[PDB]
Amino acid sequence: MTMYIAFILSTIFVIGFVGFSSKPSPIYGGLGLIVSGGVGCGIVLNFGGSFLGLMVFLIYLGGMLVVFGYTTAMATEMYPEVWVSNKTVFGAFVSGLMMEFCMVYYALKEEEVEIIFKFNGLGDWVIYDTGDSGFFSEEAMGIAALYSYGTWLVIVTGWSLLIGVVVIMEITRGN
Amino acid sequence: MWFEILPGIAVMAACLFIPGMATAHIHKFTNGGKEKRVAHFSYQWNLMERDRRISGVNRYHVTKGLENID
Amino acid sequence: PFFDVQKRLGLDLDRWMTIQSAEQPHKIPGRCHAFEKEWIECAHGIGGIRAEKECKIEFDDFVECLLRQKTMKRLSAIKRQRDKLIKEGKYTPPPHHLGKEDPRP
Amino acid sequence: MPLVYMNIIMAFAIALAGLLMYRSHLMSSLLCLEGMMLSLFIMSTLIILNTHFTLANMMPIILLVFAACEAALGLSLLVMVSNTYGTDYVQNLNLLQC
Amino acid sequence: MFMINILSLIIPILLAVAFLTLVERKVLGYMQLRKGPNVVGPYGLLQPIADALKLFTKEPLRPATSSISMFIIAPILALSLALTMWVPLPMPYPLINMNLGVLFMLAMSSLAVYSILWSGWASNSKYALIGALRAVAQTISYEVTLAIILLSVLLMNGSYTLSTLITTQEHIWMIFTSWPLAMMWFISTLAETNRAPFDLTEGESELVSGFNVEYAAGPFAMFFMAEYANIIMMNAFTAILFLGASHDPHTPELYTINFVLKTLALTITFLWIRASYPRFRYDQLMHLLWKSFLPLTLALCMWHISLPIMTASIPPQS
Amino acid sequence: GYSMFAVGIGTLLFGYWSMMKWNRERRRLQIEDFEARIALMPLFQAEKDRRVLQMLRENLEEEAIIMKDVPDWKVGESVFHTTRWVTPMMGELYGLRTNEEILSATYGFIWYT
Amino acid sequence: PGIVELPTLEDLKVQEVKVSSSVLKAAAHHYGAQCDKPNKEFMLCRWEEKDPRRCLEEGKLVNQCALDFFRQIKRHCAEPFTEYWTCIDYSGLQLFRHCRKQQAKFDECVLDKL
Amino acid sequence: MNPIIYTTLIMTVMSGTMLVMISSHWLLIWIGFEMNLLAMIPVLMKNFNPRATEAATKYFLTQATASMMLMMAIIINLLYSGQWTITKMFNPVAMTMMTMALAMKLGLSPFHFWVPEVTQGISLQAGLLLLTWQKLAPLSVLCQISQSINPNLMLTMAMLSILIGGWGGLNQTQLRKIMAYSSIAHMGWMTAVLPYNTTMTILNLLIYITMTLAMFMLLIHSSATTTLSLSHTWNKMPVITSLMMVTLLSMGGLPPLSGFMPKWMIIQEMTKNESIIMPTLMAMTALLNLYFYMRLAYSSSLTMFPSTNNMKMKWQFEHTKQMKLLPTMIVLSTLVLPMTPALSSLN
Amino acid sequence: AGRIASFLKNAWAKEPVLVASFAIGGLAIILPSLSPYTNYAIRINRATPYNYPVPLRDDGNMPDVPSHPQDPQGPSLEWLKNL
Amino acid sequence: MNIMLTLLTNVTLASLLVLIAFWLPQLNAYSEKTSPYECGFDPMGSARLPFSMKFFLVAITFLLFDLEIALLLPLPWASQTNNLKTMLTMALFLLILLAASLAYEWTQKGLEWAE
Ligand SMILES: CCCCCCCCCCCCCCCCC[C@@H](O)O[C@H](CO[C@H](O)CCCCCCCCCCCCCCC)COP(=O)(O)OCC[N+](C)(C)C
Ligand SMILES: CCCCCCCCCCCCCCCCC[C@@H](O)O[C@H](CO[C@H](O)CCCCCCCCCCCCCCC)COP(=O)(O)OCC[N+](C)(C)C
Ligand SMILES: CCCCCCCCCCCCCCCCC[C@@H](O)O[C@H](CO[C@H](O)CCCCCCCCCCCCCCC)COP(=O)(O)OCC[N+](C)(C)C
Ligand SMILES: CCCCCCCC/C=C\CCCCCCCC(=O)O[C@H](COC(=O)CCCCCCC/C=C/CCCCCCCC)COP(=O)(O)OCCN
Ligand SMILES: CCCCCCCC/C=C\CCCCCCCC(=O)O[C@H](COC(=O)CCCCCCC/C=C/CCCCCCCC)COP(=O)(O)OCCN
Repeated sequence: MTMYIAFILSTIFVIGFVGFSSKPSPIYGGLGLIVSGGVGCGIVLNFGGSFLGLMVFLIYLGGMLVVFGYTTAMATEMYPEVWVSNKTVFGAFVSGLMMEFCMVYYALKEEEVEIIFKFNGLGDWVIYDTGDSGFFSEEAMGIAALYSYGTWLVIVTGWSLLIGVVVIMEITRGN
Repeated sequence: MWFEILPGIAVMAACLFIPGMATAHIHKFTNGGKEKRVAHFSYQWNLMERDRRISGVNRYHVTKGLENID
Repeated sequence: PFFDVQKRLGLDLDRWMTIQSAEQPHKIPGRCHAFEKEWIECAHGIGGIRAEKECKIEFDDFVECLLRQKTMKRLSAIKRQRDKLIKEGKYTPPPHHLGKEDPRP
Repeated sequence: MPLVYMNIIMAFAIALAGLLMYRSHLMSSLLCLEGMMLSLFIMSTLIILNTHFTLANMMPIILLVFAACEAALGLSLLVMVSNTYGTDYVQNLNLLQC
Repeated sequence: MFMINILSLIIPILLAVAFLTLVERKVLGYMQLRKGPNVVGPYGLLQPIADALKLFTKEPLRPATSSISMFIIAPILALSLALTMWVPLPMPYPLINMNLGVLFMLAMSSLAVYSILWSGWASNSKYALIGALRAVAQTISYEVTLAIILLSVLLMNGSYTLSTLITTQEHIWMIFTSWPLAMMWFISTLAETNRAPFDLTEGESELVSGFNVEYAAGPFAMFFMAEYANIIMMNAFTAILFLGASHDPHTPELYTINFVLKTLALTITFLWIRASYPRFRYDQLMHLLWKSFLPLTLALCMWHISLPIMTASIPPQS
Repeated sequence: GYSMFAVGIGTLLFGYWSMMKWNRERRRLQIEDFEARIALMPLFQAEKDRRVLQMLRENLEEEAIIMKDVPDWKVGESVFHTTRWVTPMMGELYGLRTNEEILSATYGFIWYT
Repeated sequence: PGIVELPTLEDLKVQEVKVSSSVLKAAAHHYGAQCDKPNKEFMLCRWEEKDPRRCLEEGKLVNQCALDFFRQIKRHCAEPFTEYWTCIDYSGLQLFRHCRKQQAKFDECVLDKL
Repeated sequence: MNPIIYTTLIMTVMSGTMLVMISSHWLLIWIGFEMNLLAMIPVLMKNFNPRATEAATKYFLTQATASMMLMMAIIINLLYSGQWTITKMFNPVAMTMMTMALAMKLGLSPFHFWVPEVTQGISLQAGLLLLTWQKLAPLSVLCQISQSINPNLMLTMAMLSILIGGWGGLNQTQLRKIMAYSSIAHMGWMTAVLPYNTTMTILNLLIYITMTLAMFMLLIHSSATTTLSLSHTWNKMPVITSLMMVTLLSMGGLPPLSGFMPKWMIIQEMTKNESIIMPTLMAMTALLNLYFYMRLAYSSSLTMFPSTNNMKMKWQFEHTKQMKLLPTMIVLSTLVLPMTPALSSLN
Repeated sequence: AGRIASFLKNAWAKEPVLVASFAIGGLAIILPSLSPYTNYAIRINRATPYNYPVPLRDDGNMPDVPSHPQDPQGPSLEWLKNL
Repeated sequence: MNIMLTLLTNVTLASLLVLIAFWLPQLNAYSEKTSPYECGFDPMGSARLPFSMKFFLVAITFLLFDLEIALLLPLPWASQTNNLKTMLTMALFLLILLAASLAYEWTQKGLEWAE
């Protein structure tokens, strides 16, 4: 397990997930989700998915911004909660951290199956492919191929987006 | 002045000159004086790795010409 | 339930993406293209019940190409035996596994 | 399975458990749902990149799209709930019983 | 040796920001029939040093109702992102060569907004909250149009690599091909950097000081440096994108000089614009971006998708 | 009124024509570069084959060296039922080697900027 | 499930081509015009057998033909070739466009000598 | 809501169901579910009615969670086998995610808590659509993975659905909650035979759809939403009360009415697989559904409840709007038992 | 001719941005189908050699396949060099 | 590796700057100096009260529109396909639907803020 970079980034990913999963003020939940989105971008970049990581990071920094806008208006509280300002939020945060730590310790020192199967470790570098060819990016062409190959996907996605705009208009009508 | 704004703009230009010029100078210095190689795709990286392996000194920029064919 | 309008009309709405052995752009192959090709050709028309039993060898090869669990176990065994031999000092790994190999093109 | 896969899967499990538990705010549960989409995106992207499934490189993008609409949908509902009660508390959604 | 390059990229940008503050005051003074700073040092050259020393030797205030952690984090994030903006820019050789430089810069620019959001929220002040919500509105107004503008202009480049832009514009400037987009792009940058007539998040005529009203001394200084560094970086990005200088592989100094001159011209253009127009309303900016810029941007995106196919002029890179 | 629109359209047309010429030339240059790569490929393929085979052979010889007295261990045993060639995993290649070249092989291209 | 056969280290020895990527890119067009037959033989075997172990001899022939090509260049004229591949090497992208004058000189020398 | 927008949303819901039912790719099936839910949410809120907003919110939350589990099952199945086709569904843990997500989408116990609330909070037409058309996609998905379904999980969920529907229906005076609990019981009946014969599942689904269409159309005709409101119908439309009583008898499963046809055949199937205790338990448990159908029959048709004076004015007016398919739905929901062998056309 | 002309004049007076946007969009939709250079673009895209051309095994009756790259047979890019 | 070093150096410089800002000057903080600023008078409520947002619908529309740039981004790479007509048709179709969504929300008064 060389430089532990992928493992460290995954651990930070889970830590941010625990952070926004304990349900504190939507402000800090958004902060934790931004952190997890950034580290997930890093994880994907380490595997060769530069466009997908940037795209996910780019998509999240926008949706979270809208959420920040909605939280200031409707999710506001006179006293907003942080991870140490409340008993149950701190309890959930500590429980998540300890579950992370115990699963990591058991899977690293031992080889135990949690739900599906077990693991050995030795780093994520082993699963690589040593593929040596190309004046292009395989990910770029795969993503690029949607227009040429995924005509049906483009059709259903565009219809879904237009329908979603209509749905938002109709739902927020009120009266 | 109206030409007394010029000293500040000149100081700005002097400060902004340093990044690019220093980057170019460091790229030449570190890669043997020939414009550090760009590897956007895996083929170029493989070329760099082959050059590093055949250089005999573990530096990719050290180039071996016709004097290695005996 | 499943109304196979694609097969009836010969349309191919979403069958191009179901497997990794099916006409990738620029002819880029999957990492386990051969194994999936063999598994699919083994079990083409015999049916699911017969496929699950008679083409199990090709499927096992395909899955172990996908996940490499057996290779990981073998490499871990090699590594642990080498480590226990080194800790008591009887292996002395060769220079080319220590970064001293005379490189070749 | 590498440790990265288990970390992503347990992140999804944590987000799902966070959604299935409500403290007071609907916005927090919406954030948990969006976190579940993020974890699914990361997991599928890693699986596709590892196996070099070229044509599947587009499915995470599609995934993100159908996150947004869903997320958008949720946000819309929230404002209506707020307009009825002045707060996004799930306690006020109790007019209908079993 | 990479640390020397990082420092050589960081320190000169901070000095250039410090002296851009001086240039702006002088440009505004002489455009308003006065002089500007000319007492502290010869021609006011020592004014930025005095301002920085006064700012960092003055006590910083901790608001009693503020959330201290996010309050401290926000200026650090703003300044660090402002400094990180510069690493993929080719001058003519980037510090970090990325296959996706435009996307990286766009995502990090998206990231920059939170510093303002968390500054407004963490201060626990009403005016700070108003400034933060104006920032939310501004970002919602500008990101979509800015992104499609980049996509449309880069359709003629062939990729998102910033070093390919020099090759694309080897014979002509991009502004001669997409001047209708450039105009909009220019305005979009004015919104992205919170500059007049879109200085709404820090509107002094209404919000006293906006999002950073509760900030003082060092944190305020860091916000101010982040603002001006972002100004310079966006003008450099505009110069590289639309005004392509020629590059000599044996003499990059000429390219560096020409690019710096163009960047300075665009920065002086912002300073000139600030002294010429009144300020918008934050709903008027949204209506301008959505009802005027968005339709033209979509039409020009369609046009720039179709044009290389109609003329058989598709760029090389896959 | 009309004059400004006319000069704008004229500049747009001139820029379009110039970029059309330049982009066609750029496509030709890219084709030439691709042809050079294609002409060079077979040599690189041969060297890659020999390098992979050599590294596998050294790995096998050491694997024999370490595995002296393990009871039921077969030296060089495969994990696949099939007897056809399977591309090495790159964990099979640099497994018994130093960490620096493991990083170079795994993250060398990604981390190079 | 079976022992995987591997060639001995004596079977993998060959006279290597130890010129850098700049030299190869500078000589690539003439190398592909001259050494076409053994390279096509090797690549046809490579795509037909799908196994590197089957035709290492084709790779040995590839190296021998490439070495003969480079030896012929070295014996006939190396000054234009060196002036060409040095300029090719200077560029960070190794652009053919960067210097057509040295390429023209090299082409003239090879046309008038071979 | 504008009528054009309403028709567009209805067509989008139906297109989502069709995309689920025609796709061979798991991603496309998930996309169909997503688009179906997206277009369904506004339909539950045609009238503002903050109760309808609550119902839409609860429906959206449950369906979003079910979709999350669906996508995780698909991703895990892809991880353990590089397949995208709807097939044997190799991984078992991914299969349990599949089963839980599809059960939550169907409303199978113990993921049924939403159904009574969502049905009560919306109008009768929305409830009709929710309780008839929204069961097609999950059942179609289940019918293709039936060989890989663990019989234990599916059978215990079906038995729990039957028990909980029967028990919860006994306490209800609101007709929409009665319809929801009947829906839960019939979903349990359909899923109890799915691991053995999908033809019987399709048969039961068709019969259930006909009966529920007839009952919802009768409830729309006599604009009643509670038991006491329906007790006034005899003084205005006795024919509606008689037809509703016969339809309730058919739903109870009494022969020779057509509601007896599915259960019978389901039993007829499950004994062939040496299953005796479960069919007996399900048959004995359906008597709760029969009891709370007969209570409604007593309150609505077999006895005359007191009326009001203003009802006299209602005597002078007709039902202007017409349901064309109502007579056919009634006849199919009652008198089609002698045509039982026609189910051979289903497979 | 007399109604749409007045409507267009009023739209140009009131909403020039929308008129320009719709004109550009309509042109971008229509002209690509009416252009003789689209086929040239497709041919240029096809002519780019991204991957290795694997040689075909000679059976003895392939007159249209060259034996050498410089042989007269095979596709020609002389249409591209003068474009 | 180089990008991580760059980020670490930038964050370290910012943190050193804030540390110098908070530890160099003399601090005299009392109750009234650290109070919130509302132009000279004491604030009535708290800044943590609900703040009505009049562009929520435009915010949701921005959420939906930001996921079409994601779709639109791989267009430079999609322009290199051999099926140029199909790619052009699909790109134009997607942009036409985006424009139709914008037009529909415009005509339905969705771009106007709440009063
Ligand atoms: C209570 C009565 C219920 C009646 C239901 C509605 C009555 C009207 C009939 C509706 C017509 C729709 C289908 C008929 C023509 C369409 C042709 C084609 O689409 O159908 C073919 C086959 O036709 C239909 O499958 C059967 C239609 C017959 C419906 C009547 C059966 C009712 C059950 C018996 C009770 C007695 C009813 C008496 C009615 C008066 C397709 O075969 P296939 O794609 O391979 O099967 C898909 C299912 N898989 C997944 C198992 C493979
Ligand atoms: C720009 C980026 C690059 C910068 C590079 C340098 C990094 C700078 C680091 C930032 C801090 C520098 C600020 C300059 C003054 C330091 C302030 C502090 O450290 O001094 C005192 C530290 O003294 C404390 O009382 C601690 C004393 C003992 C407690 C633990 C120390 C144990 C260390 C062992 C010392 C033994 C001898 C060491 C030498 C061999 C705190 O005094 P305090 O009143 O709070 O705050 C007001 C300070 N005033 C007076 C200047 C206005
Ligand atoms: C039976 C009634 C039909 C009409 C009902 C419409 C409702 C269904 C929605 C649309 C159904 C039509 C099916 C089209 C699927 C696309 C696949 C097929 O058409 O072929 C493609 C052809 O696509 C063409 O672009 C034409 C289809 C594009 C249609 C334009 C817009 C249609 C949208 C209309 C309905 C959508 C919702 C409403 C929108 C307002 C691929 O061509 P090609 O590139 O050779 O092959 C690529 C694969 N390679 C690379 C291996 C070679
Ligand atoms: C032959 C085929 C060609 C294909 C088509 C190409 C032809 C296109 C012809 C038209 C192009 C014009 C588009 C240019 C940008 C659009 C401008 C616009 O329409 O917006 C203005 C608004 O513009 C502004 O208000 C700008 C305000 C901010 C001003 C800031 C300073 C002014 C500019 C300074 C110089 C800018 C320099 C630009 C280039 C810089 C270098 C990159 C209209 O707004 P309103 O009048 O309010 O209408 C709405 C109510 N009905
Ligand atoms: C299917 C074709 C697609 C290709 C073109 C599309 C490209 C992108 C353009 C569409 C973007 C969205 C357009 C949204 C349109 C909504 C218009 C609207 O509702 O606004 C009206 C006003 O708009 C109008 O005036 C009606 C439409 C005006 C004309 C629109 C175009 C008509 C045809 C022009 C082009 C014809 C063909 C080109 C010929 C050009 C000559 C060479 C109300 O104004 P308010 O701002 O709400 O308030 C004002 C009062 N306070």
